[PDB]
Amino acid sequence: MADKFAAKFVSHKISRTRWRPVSASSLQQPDVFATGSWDNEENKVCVWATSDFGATSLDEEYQGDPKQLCDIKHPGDVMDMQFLDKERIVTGSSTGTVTIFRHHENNQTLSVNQRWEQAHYHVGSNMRAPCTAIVCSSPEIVSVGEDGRINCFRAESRDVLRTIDDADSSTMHGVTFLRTTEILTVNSVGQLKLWDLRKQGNDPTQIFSVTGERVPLHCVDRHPNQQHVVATGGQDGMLCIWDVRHGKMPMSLLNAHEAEMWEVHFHPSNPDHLFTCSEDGSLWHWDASADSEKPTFLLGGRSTFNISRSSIAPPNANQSLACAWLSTDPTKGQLEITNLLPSSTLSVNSLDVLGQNLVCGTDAEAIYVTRRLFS
Amino acid sequence: MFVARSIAADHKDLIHDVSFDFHGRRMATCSSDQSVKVWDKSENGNWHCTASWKTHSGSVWRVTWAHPEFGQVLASCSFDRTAAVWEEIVGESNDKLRGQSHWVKRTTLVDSRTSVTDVKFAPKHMGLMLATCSADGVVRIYEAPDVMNLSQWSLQHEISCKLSCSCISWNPSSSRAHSPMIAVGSDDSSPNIMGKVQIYEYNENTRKYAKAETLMSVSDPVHDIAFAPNLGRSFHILAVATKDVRIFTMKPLRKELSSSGGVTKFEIHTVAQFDNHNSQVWRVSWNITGTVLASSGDDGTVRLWKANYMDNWKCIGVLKGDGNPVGNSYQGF
Amino acid sequence: QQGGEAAQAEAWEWLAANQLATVITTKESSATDEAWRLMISYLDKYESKNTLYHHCIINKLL
Repeated sequence: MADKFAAKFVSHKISRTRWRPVSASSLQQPDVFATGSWDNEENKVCVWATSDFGATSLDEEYQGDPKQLCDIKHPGDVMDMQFLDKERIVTGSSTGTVTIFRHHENNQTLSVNQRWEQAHYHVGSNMRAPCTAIVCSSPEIVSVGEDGRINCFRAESRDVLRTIDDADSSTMHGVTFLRTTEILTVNSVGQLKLWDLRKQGNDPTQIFSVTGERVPLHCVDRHPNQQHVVATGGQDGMLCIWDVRHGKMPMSLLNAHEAEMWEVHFHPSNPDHLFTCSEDGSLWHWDASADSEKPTFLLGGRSTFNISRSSIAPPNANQSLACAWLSTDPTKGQLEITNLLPSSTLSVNSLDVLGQNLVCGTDAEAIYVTRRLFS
Repeated sequence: MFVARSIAADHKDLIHDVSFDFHGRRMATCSSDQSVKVWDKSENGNWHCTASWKTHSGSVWRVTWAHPEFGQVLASCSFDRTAAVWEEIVGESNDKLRGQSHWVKRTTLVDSRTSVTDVKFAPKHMGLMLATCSADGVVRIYEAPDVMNLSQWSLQHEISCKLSCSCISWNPSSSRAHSPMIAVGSDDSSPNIMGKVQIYEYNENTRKYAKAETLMSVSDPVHDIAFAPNLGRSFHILAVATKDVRIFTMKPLRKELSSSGGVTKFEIHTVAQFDNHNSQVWRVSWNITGTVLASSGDDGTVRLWKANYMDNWKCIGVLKGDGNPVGNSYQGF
Repeated sequence: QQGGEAAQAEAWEWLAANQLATVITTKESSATDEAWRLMISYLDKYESKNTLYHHCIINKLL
C-alpha cells in the first residue's frame, strides 16, 4: 500500500491548481492556493485552503479538507495560471486575455489589476486565440501561443511591451526554463525549440528534430534533480531526455509507453520519480526501474488488480546486479507507470506534488490527496 | 583577462577600501572624498553609482558590511574619533513594487576621544557584538540586544591591548567546547618590544578575555593581521603583514584538565616566513574557505600562497600593478 | 555560579516562576544570563538613590 488518499466530493470540476507562493525557499504546503475553473459553476478563480500535512490535519472529513474561500468569475477558461510573487496572479484566458490579480487573503477577494486585452490570434479569419504557456520569473513575463507569437512584458503594463513575430512560427505545447533567461519548448511537430530572453529575431531562434521517432511532444519539464537536463513526452509513448543550455543531446529515450504523453510533472521529495496525467483516460505514477521485484507502481492502484511492495537486496559478497541506467545506448525499456482508478474518476485536469504530499482536482467532481506517495 | 586602466571613479581623493556583499552583487567604495558610493553589479554586471552619501569626517579608511541577518547594516571608520553605522532601509512591501531607499545611521560609537584604527562586526556563534580599536591601545566592544533594536550601542566589553591598536582579528569559533579569541597586531615602533602581537581568549567561567599569548619575536610595526579561516581546521594559522610575511601554526597540544584558560598549551611554528615581496607588505587577504592567501606591498604586487598535501606553502600567484605579470606555472618536487 | 547543569536546570524551575521571557537570547537561554538580566531588571525597576543594594550584593560577593 502507499498511504491511501483522502477524497473530498467537491461537486466541482477542476482545471488549474497553483500553490500560493511565498517565494524565497520553504517546505510547507501553501495552505492558501488559487484555483482556475474547468467548470465549477462558471469559469472562475476561487481561493481555497488546505489543512497542510498529516500533522495537525487528520480531520474535517477524513485526512483533512480544502475549503472554498471566495471566487471571482473569468471569461475564457483558465488553461494556465502562474504567480509572479506572493500575491500577484497571472492567468491566461481562452478569450486571449492576460489577467493579473492582486489577492486579498484577509479580505478574501481578488483585485482586477492588469489586463493585456490583446493576445495570440488567428490570421485570415480575424479570430482570437488563447495562450499556450505563461512564463513567470518575477518580474519578467513571457507568453506563447498557438499561432506562435512571442509576448515579452515587464510586470505591470496593460499594453504589449513586445511581441516577437516571425516569418516562421508554429503550434507550441510545453515550455520550461533552461536557465534564468533561457527557454525551451516541445512542439506539435516533434520539435525542440530554444530561445534566449535577450536575443531573438525572425523565425524560431533554434529548431531541432532528429531520428528517434519525432512525435508531437506535449509536455516538457526540467528535472527535480536538475533543470538544464529536461524531459519531454509525446505521441509515440517514448520519453526523451536532454541536456542543454545551447545544445541538445539525449540522456535517454525510455520506451515508457506506447501512446501520447499528455502531461508530465516532477516529484520534489524524489528527484527521480515522476507523474503523468492523460485524458486518454488514465493517470500514472512513474517510478525508477521496472519489474514487480521492486514495489510495483506499474499496476498499483485501480481499486483491485493491485500489486506493489516487493523487495530483495544483494549483500555484495558473491552477488551481482545490473540495471538499465548503466547502459548508454538509447531506446531503453518501460519504467514503471501505474494508472489508478479508485472506484471511478473523470478527467483530472490539475495536480500538484510537494514532498511526498499530493493534491489533485479533476473532472471527477472531487479532489484526491495523499500525505505519502509510498510506504 | 581584464587589461588595466589608470582611470578611476569620480572620487576626487584617495579611495580607501571597497566592501562587497556577503551574499553577492553589491559593492561600495569608501574614499577620502567623504562620500560613500554604493555600486550595484547589474545583471549585465554594469555597476553604476547607485548611491553616494556622506558618512563621516576625515579620511574614511574602512567600510565593513554585515550579513543581512545583521540587517542590511554596515560600519565605517574615519578621522572623526567615532564609528558610523548605516543600514539601508526602503519604503513599502517588496512584492512586485520597489519604493524609495534611504540611508540610516543606526548609531555612531563616539569611542571616547580616540581614532578608530579598526572596526568590524562580531562572528555569528558568539552573539551579535562589534569591535572597535583605536591608537589608544584600547578596544571597545559594543552590543545591540534585540533584532529590531539596532540603533543602540552599549560597550559590553573593553580590552586594553598595551601599545596603540592598529590591526585586529577575530578567531573563528563554532564549537561550544571552543572559545572566541582575538589577535592584535601593533604598528607601534619598538625594536625592544617582543610580542608586538597580543592574543586574548574568552575564559567562560571567568566570563572574560584573558591574554592568551604574544608573539615574543615581533618588534616590527604590524601592517595587518589575519587569522586563517579555521572552523574544520583543528588548529589555527595566522598571517602577519609587515616588511615581511609571517605565517604561524598554532596547534592545541595540551588543553588542560582543570586549569584551562588564561593560556592554553599550543605549539606555534613559524611555518612560513618570506621577503619575496622585497618591500613592506601591507595586507594579506584570505580566501573564505581558508585555503588561499593574497599579499600586497608598496611595489603594487600581490603574491598568492597556498598549502600543499604536506600543508607547506608556496606562492601560486605573482601579480603586478606596476607591470605585466607572466603566464601560467606548475611544478612538483 | 558554583554549580552546573543540574543547578541551572533546577534554577529554571524558579526562573519561570519569576516569569522572565522578554528579550532574545543568543545561542539558547543560559541560566547565567537569565539571572543577570533578572537582577538588572530588579535594579532598573526598584532604584534607590544611594546604591544600597549594589552594596548589598557586592558585600555578599566579598
